[PDB]
Amino acid sequence: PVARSWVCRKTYVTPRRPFEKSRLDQELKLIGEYGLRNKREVWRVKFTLAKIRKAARELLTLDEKDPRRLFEGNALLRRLVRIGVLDEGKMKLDYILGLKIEDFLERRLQTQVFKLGLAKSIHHARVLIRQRHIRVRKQVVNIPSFIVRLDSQKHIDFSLRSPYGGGRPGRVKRKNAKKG
Amino acid sequence: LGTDPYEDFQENWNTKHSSGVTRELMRELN
Amino acid sequence: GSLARAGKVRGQTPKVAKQEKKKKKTGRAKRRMQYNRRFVNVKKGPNANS
Amino acid sequence: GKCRGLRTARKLRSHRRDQKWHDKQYKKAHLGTALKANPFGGASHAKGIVLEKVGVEAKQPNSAIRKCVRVQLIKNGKKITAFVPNDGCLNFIEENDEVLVAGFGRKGHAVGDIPGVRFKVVKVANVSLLALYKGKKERPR
RNA sequence: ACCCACUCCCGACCCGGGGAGGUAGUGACGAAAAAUAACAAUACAGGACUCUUUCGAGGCCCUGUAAUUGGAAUGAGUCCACUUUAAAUCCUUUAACGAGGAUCCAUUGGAGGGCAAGUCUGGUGCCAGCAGCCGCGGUAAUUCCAGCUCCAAUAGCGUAUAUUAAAGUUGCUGCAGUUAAAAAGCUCGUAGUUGGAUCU
Ligand SMILES: [Mg+2]
Repeated sequence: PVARSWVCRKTYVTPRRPFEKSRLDQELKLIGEYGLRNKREVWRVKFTLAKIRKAARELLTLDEKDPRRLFEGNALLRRLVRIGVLDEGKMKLDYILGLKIEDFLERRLQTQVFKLGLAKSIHHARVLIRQRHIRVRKQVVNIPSFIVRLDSQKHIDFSLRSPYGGGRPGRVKRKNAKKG
Repeated sequence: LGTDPYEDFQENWNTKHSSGVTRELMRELN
Repeated sequence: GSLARAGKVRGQTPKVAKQEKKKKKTGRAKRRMQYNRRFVNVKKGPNANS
Repeated sequence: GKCRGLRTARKLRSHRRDQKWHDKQYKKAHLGTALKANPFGGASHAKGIVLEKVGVEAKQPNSAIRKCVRVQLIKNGKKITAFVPNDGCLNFIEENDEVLVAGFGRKGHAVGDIPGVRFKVVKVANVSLLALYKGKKERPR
């Protein structure tokens, strides 16, 4: 007997066919376009979308005025609107099945800091975030997979203690300044 | 001016290299 | 049979050393190279000879 | 045809019970004779002592000599033949050595040219054959 | 190995005790996050894209041998201190030192088909060996042993074994029985299974 918790999950599922040529080209295109590290980072978002589509398909088989359909349908739709994947004027349970992986991949902090002009590429954004140069609402974040909530889009800035903001220069400029 | 997959397949469809000539001809076709 | 020819070709093969070469990228930069190689800048194969 | 009544559950269940025993996988798993005849006794690996070096001639159309070893199992005293996998890996084994032995890929069936051999060597004297073959470790002295 | 500081229990008990329990050690059982580089200027194999019919101009946008240049950024480490804690360790926070290219160097399996990726070059010659299956090897081996190159996942990847799916190959949903495996030689007959209209 211990005061410990053993609850955990796996966040991805592997594909059934390991060497499907059409799927290998489709997934590398996403990796290259959004600057991902490995195929496991595509199967994670794809798993999350697969679980969202499965809840919607189960709610869509209930009565249109089923009390559980109107409670957990509104919650799912509101959750999808909040992060910016679904539109404000499309809060219908049939528009969830029209969602794509690219919608979910566009809300990553890595994509957003690049699309806001902080970084010169999608690979510069990765290192900028991992090197503690970016903050969201006074909090320093160094997780590139941080999903940006809609009313956080305006509060992504350079960190207050970084050479790219008002901070001191890094070790290299300091060392070369004393070189002469 | 390289090798011809059509001729390769037609001449080696029943030999040891049949599985490879089929693959090359399919690559040329699609 | 006679257990006297074990290791024959492995011991017969001449020994050739590996050429030293520039190290390979790893992680997010290795998979960027493949994307650039296959999609943005491009009936044969990656290892086609002649 | 088959009975389709509402009070047929006993008939259906008893018929399925009886007819499952004609499935050879089911019978092999659930009868118990194939567990007593298994030298490993249900284990994936086992340790044993080398008695002799043997050479098994391959089945036609192949013509070669697969290099195996006769091994006596420590836990029950049974005797098996184990194939030494790679090129020249028989030169690493000596008589009276203790070896780790595993199945050979087909759940008690022979594999390939090698007739009547169900096992393969993994380790000799607590050193894996892969490390010896690739020159990572040497036999203890 | 350390402690009753937490959760609780016991006693005459606000005070004592507790290998219950807590904390560290070992720990690739298993699960989560996530480094191993980024940018600019050059000159091309160059590429598209605009104009010149054409030579060409390209400062508009792109990829790479770049053993070409260049400073900018950072941990991983070493290590004051605080913080943590019963006392510590770790994480978090912070001074100082800490990155150019054989390095602060990614691995495990493969390249005939199933199944993504070389009838490249050298050696062997039904031998050695590969090979889950089909098969390869008898002097020009797409398959062995190696070099180079290539591709799959990646801080992970092979192997053995039990098991689930695949298996509509145990079939209630949902299989078959003329010739591929298979209807009892035939009829009676109890239990079991099933049982025609018909009532506001
Ligand atoms: Mg192929």
